[PDB]
This record gives sequence, C-alpha cells and structure tokens, in this order.
Amino acid sequence: SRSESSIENFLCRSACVYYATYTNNSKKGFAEWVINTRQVAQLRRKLELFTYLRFDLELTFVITSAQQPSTASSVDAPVQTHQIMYVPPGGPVPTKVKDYAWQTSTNPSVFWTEGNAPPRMSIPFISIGNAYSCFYDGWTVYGINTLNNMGTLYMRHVNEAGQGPIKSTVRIYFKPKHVKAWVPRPPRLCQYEKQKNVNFSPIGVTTSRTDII
Amino acid sequence: GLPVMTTPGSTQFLTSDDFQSPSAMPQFDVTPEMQIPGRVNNLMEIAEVDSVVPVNNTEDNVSSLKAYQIPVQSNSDNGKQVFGFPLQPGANNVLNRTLLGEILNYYTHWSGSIKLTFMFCGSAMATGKFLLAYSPPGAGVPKNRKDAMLGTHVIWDVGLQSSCVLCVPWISAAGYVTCWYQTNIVVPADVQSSCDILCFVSACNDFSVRMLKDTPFIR
Amino acid sequence: FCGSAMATGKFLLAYSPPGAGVPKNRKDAMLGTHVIWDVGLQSSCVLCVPWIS
Amino acid sequence: NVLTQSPPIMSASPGEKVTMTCRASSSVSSSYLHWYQQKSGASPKLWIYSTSNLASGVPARFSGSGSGTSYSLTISSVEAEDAATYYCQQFSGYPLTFGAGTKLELK
Amino acid sequence: EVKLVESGGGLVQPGGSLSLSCAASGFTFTDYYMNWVRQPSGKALEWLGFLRNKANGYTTEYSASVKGRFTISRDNSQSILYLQMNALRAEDSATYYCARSRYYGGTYRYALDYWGQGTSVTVS
Amino acid sequence: RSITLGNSTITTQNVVVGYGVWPEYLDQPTQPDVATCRFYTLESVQWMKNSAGWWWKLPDALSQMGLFGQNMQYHYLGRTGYTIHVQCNASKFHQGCLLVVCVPEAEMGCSNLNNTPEFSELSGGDSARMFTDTQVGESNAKKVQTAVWNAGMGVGVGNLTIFPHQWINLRTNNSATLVMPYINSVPMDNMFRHNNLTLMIIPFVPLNYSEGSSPYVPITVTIAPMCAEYNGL
Repeated sequence: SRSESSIENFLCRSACVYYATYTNNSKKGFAEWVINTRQVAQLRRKLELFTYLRFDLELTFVITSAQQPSTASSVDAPVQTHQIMYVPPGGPVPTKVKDYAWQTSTNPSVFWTEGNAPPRMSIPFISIGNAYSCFYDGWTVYGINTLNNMGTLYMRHVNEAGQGPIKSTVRIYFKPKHVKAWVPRPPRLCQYEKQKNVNFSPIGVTTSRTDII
Repeated sequence: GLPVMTTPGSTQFLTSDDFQSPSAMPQFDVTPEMQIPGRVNNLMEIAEVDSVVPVNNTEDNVSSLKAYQIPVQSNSDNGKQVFGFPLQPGANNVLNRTLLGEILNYYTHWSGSIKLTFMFCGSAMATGKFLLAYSPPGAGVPKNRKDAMLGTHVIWDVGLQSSCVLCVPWISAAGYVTCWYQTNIVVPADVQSSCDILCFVSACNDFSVRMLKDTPFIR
Repeated sequence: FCGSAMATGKFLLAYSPPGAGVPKNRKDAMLGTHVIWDVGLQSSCVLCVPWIS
Repeated sequence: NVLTQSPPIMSASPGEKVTMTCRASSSVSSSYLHWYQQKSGASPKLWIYSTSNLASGVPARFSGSGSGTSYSLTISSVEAEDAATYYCQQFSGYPLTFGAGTKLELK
Repeated sequence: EVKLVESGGGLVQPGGSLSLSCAASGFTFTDYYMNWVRQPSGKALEWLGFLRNKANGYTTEYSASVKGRFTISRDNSQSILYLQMNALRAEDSATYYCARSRYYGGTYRYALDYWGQGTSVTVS
Repeated sequence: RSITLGNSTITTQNVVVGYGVWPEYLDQPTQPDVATCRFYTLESVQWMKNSAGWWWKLPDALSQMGLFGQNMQYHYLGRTGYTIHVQCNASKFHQGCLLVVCVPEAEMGCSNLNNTPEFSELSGGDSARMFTDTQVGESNAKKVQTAVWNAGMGVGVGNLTIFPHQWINLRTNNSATLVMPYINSVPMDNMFRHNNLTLMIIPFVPLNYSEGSSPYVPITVTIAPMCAEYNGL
C-alpha cells in the first residue's frame, strides 16, 4: 500500500483558495484575484516541500447569489449571468465595471447563467522558464522572481439592475494536474507571517518534556 | 437523434472528481522540458534520509542546539540511565517534528520499521561501553541495569566503533529505547571527559501509508 | 618540516614568474601559481622551477 | 510585554514564611525569568536564575516556582539580612523589561 | 574574581554629548556578553543594550528608545568598554551600571550576574 | 592524492556527488576552461568554543577571485558547477562535530517582519558571514535573522540533512568533499542577481579541549568551478 504517497496523489487535490463578494449596482462591484500559491496556509506548506514544480491548472467557481433589501413594489428579476475574465501575464487590466478591458479579444472569458453546472476552465503551464520556482534567492527588490506570473481573474455581472440590488459570492477552487516535482526540501517549522516573503519569528524546535529520562 | 437518459448525480460538483476539462488557452505551444537533477517520484524517498532527533528537550534546550546532544560524563555510580524515550506515536514525543515524523503526520494509517543510528561525537582517546535496551510493546520499561540486560539489547563499545545501528518496528504502550551506562568513560590526562552523543532516525524502506489527512502543525 | 608529530598546519608556496612583482598579500599570492602544502598528511613538498643567468 | 509585581510594599517579622508574585501580561518561557536583589544604595545582585535555580553564594532559604504567566518567589524563614528590594526580569522579545519592585521591610 | 569599575560620569548640558567607560579585570574579556543597565533615582531599572563576544562577531543590540542616540563599542587592545551618548535630554539623568553575562548550560539564558559599582550622570 | 588543476595543487587522501549526476556541458555559448578551472582557496575561518556557524553564497564568494571575477562582469549569462573541499585540522585531543551542507536556493528572512535584507548583509564578498546563538533584534531596519536553531530560513535545523551533506567528525574523519551540479529552472542565468547555491557549516557538538591545547581549530574551504560556459560574442 505504497501508492498514496506518490506525487500525483499527494498534490492533485481541490482546495478553496479565494472567497469574494461583488454587487451589481454599486459601480465598484467586481472581484479580483492574482493567481498565486501563497494564499492559504495549508496548501502553501504542501507546496514548499519541493523547490521546482511544473503543473497544469484547473479552476472551478461555485457562484451563488443573494437578494439585497430593495425598496418596494414587486421585485422580479430573470436569471442572472456572470462573466469570469482571465487576463494572461502582461495584458490589459480593468479598473471599473464598464471598461474597455472587458470587451477585448485576447482575454479568454466564460459566460455562465445561474441554475446549471459550475463553470470549469483549465489553464496550461504558462511560463518562459521550464519550471515554476517556489523559492528565489536573488533580486528582481529581494526574492520576487518575476518569471512565474500566471495571471489574474476578474468577475462581474452582465445584467443591469432594474428594481433590486443583488450581491453574489464566489469560491474559486484550485486543482493541479500532471504534477512533477524536483529537489525536495525540509518542511517549514515557524508560522506564516506574510504573503510575499519568507519572514518569520524565531521559535523553539520542539515542545518540551520534563527530563531526559 | 440518439435517445439518452440522465442518471442521478448529473449536475453536481464533486470536489474529488476526474473529468476532461475544457482548455482556456489552446494553440499555446507550451515550453518543453529540461533535465533538472533530483526528481522526486514518491514521498517515501524524502523519509529515507536520516535526521537528527531532538532527544534532549528539557524546557531550556529547545531554543538552542543543545536539544540534539545527549550529555555523557564520567560519574561515580555504576549503572545509570543515559536517556530514554518512548515510541508512542505523535503524543508530544521527540520523533514528532523530525523529517520522518513530519511526513507521517499527513496520513492516518502507517506501518513499518525504523533505523536508529547513534554516533559518539567525543574525543579519540576516550573509551567506554553502553547498553541499548529495546523493550517490546507490552513489557514495562526496565528500571535497572540487570533487567535491561535480560531483554533484547546491543552492547556498544565506543573504543572500537563509533556508530551503532539498531533496527526496530514502529506502528500507529509501544516500546522504549532506553540506554544504560555499562562502565564509565576512561580518559587519559589532558583530555576533556564530557562527551556528547547524537542520534539519527530513518525509515527502513518497507513501510506504507494510507488515508491522507491534513497536518495539525498549523494554526 | 622538521617539527613534532602531533602538529598540523597549512602553507602556501607561491612562485612568481620573472617580470611579475613580488606578492604583497596572501590573496594575490593565491592567484599566482602556487602549491598548498599540508603538514599533517605529508612532510616534504617538492617544487620544480626554471633558473636562468 | 510588561511585568507587574505585587505587592509593592510588604512587611514581615523574623521567623515567618513570606512570598511575593510577579505577573506577566503575555506568556513568558520558564527558562527566561530571573530574580534580583538590590540592597539600600548598592549595586544589584543576581538571586535566582531560570525561575527555580539558586545563584552562587545565596542561602538555601529562597526558592522560586511558578510557570506560564505567573511566577512567585517564597522565603521559608525571614532573617535580618534579607530586607531589600526584589525585581523580576523576563524575555519574550526585545527589550528586556524589569519589574516594578517589591520592597521587604522588617518588623 | 570579577572586578568591574566604570567612570566618566558628571554634569553635562542638555543637547550635549558624553562618553562613559567601563573597565573589566579578572577574566577573559573576549568571551562574555557585556550589557548596560541604567536606573533613575529610586525607580525601576531600564535596559539599554549589549555587545556580543568575539565568537559571534562583536555585534550590538540596542533598545528601542535609545536606538540611534547611544553607541556601544569596545577597544581592541586592552579590556575596556565604551558607551558614546549623543543628544541628551532631561530624562537621561540616571545611574549607569555595567553588567556581565555568562553561559549557564551551553545555552545563553539572559541573566546578568556581575554588576559594576555604578556611575552617575545628571543633566540640567 | 596530490591532484592538480591549472596552476594550483592540493593534497587529498570519500566524495559525495550531488543528486546523483555529474557536472557536464549542455545565441551561441563559449566555453573557457584553461583559466577558470583552478582551486580558489578562500581564507580560513576560526572555530572557537562558543561558535555558531558560517555561510557563503556561492557565485558571489568568487566575485573578486582573479579571472573568474572578470568573466562575471564581462559576460551577461553563464552556468557552472562546483567542487568543494572542506578540511579542518585538529589534533587527537580536540573533540567536536561539523555539518557541511550545500543548500540550493536558500532564501533568508529579514529581522523586521515587513522588509527584506539588504545586499551587504546577505553575502560578504569573499568573507564568511556568521550565525549567532541569540536572536537578532526587531528594532533594526534590515538585517538577516540569524538564529542558528532555525538556520535563517525558518526551518528546523535538524532536518537540514535532506540536502547533499557530509559529516565531519573529529574523532574519525577530517575532511569533506562535495560535487554540485547546476540546479536552476532556466538553462542559463545571470550571475549577479542570483545566488543558486549556499554552503553552510554548522557545529552541532561544540569544540572542547583541555587547558594547554590551542584554543582554535581553523577551517579551510577550497572551491573549483567545473564545466563553466558563458554566453556572448
């Protein structure tokens, strides 16, 4: 029973990494997420066991809505539709809801009505180098590594509101595929303090006992 | 056309599924491979290497490098306990944060054996003898040198060899690896007497894991 | 090395060619041609060198 | 991190058993808390290091204890030379903060 | 025996500078951490900073309030210890000590065993 | 015994090689070999009683060492392998134990929780930086957190043996030898902005001696580049 410790069965799991809200009428309701691996603390520790990784990606969004308190007089709305835009590394970036960057041509986006299966999409391995780098001892600012930059995501409604505000949440799920690892490293002892860097506070090695015998 | 009929469990999102997925960016012409040294195919190959065991915790050496050294000195009593630690899995013991114990806190069922390498990091003129008594699960901890000799043991002479290897099973009472003074540390003139001992741990290569879970070494 | 049998150490033996200056430091004596002589292993180090009139 | 000792002024007759406390705001490790004794108009002296171990040349009447965030120093029998001011020290992060001070006046 | 004396104290104007000196005798000076603890008139003690031994590179770790104003250093030839003060204010009137540290196990607990006799510095 | 390279010669007598591979060759690159393949002996550090450890950043420690320091500034890219010889010389009356490890991509953490360490405090130009046995303060601006029981990377110091390592035990051993290949994602990288290796020396069981013996044991590190090739016309 030695096969559940394989790399394909150790890292190819699904994990909630982001959770954001956006409303439709407030003229600054749209989500935002720069795709990285250092978001949640549990998935980060399983990825810093190795130094160089290489994987495809699979994202699945579980989008739901909830009615905000409107004014009066028989609120009725049809089914809603969301647009989940993906910006490649080095592309145009939106800044408002109604913007030029949404209707561009080289940003692949999905359109999804409510009441169906949730909208999966898959991102291939996009990098100039031959592998992602989980660590980088060198300057670009120290320890940044501008080579593994996978892109950003953007979500918004495409229905204009007529009688009632509607806010919606979204839980981005995350799943690597065809994982290859290289050069293993010892697991992190100290806690995780910041997102960008590997800064820490010093801690004892092990919990203590009363004597040696 | 072709008549179909959808079963239950159709428009659901199982988080542990496996289906063909639509690609977002086709015609990309992905970057090819490069032979990078040190590829890991299986997580047991991390645990096969040897790691130092913090077998000297005692509440004031945990924030130092004295957590890894066992103090050995030439006392006046014949027969005394050098150290001793249980093999009770994960219950705040000393094999918890080591490189073997950091992988086995991801799984819930595991079974196998363990190499236990010791090493005498002392002078080149000092001699002595040590017992390494291992008690099986079920039997009590030996409270004396004599009934530690009657159990299974390995007598370790420091003057001939400086590394004694002991192999022992570990399962998910569970055993003791207590060590006893046989004779004192005989040492010549103008040599220090306080020598130290390091301890190593590994996986014996035939052991399996099952039923992955998340680790408790987090907030 | 005509010393004790318990003593150790290390020595550089830097030879500078004709034309180059005498090395005034340990580092630029290491960059020239040299032979590092460990006393603990061997006790005699042989160095061959041309000599002209 | 701050240390609050209690009481600030404490009096005791010779022959009785007396104790003082030293309370921290956060959790301080047990091997990093020491006790000092400064007599009237003299330089201070180390009294108990690592919360339970006696210094060199101190009498055996003193004994410290405690763990976590509350530590205590108790005197078994009060004599005539141990009327001074006692501080407690800590280290969880920099800097090293001293206590307020407990003064022991004889009766 | 450990014998620590210090000198250099006196009166000095606010906004001025003053240099103390603490001398050590009776032990190897390049082996122990040397602290600096001041104390106001009958109040609680305050810690300023220490300087590590030769095996750790002679670095300094000041406190938070005196960072940039004070300066701890030692002299290479003989066993003496310095403290360079700058930009003195009215609350620096205190009694300055000169403590030693030591290794109890092989570990470094943060105790201060041997103290100097104490010099005084006032401002006005 | 008595190996030579270029115009330099050392004396040896067990060698552990990398991750199982030997360092070998692959616009267009040029391959210089007659002037870079020699033993650049770094100067010796002293091991005292209360010592803590040392570290060198590897393509930074040879930045002023002769012709290899000239090819780092003239050529933009490049890739090398290394061959490290460590040997400390003690008598039969000393005792202790070192750990000689070679960490690839050893990203260190600053003392302040928000900043990143400056350039002069990560790598000393042909000079060994030192760990400490106490904490580094929080109040200083930008300095490397050098608590040795966390090895400066926020990891357990005991688990550092997963990297290619070698024990130096003064009872029976005296020297160590490592051979490290080129481990990087891109096939040719810059040599100023990046330090792809880090050589660490940590004393686990500290030095001890009687009264009368010499109170320091010097360590000597000797590095030699192997199969280097740069990029330019």
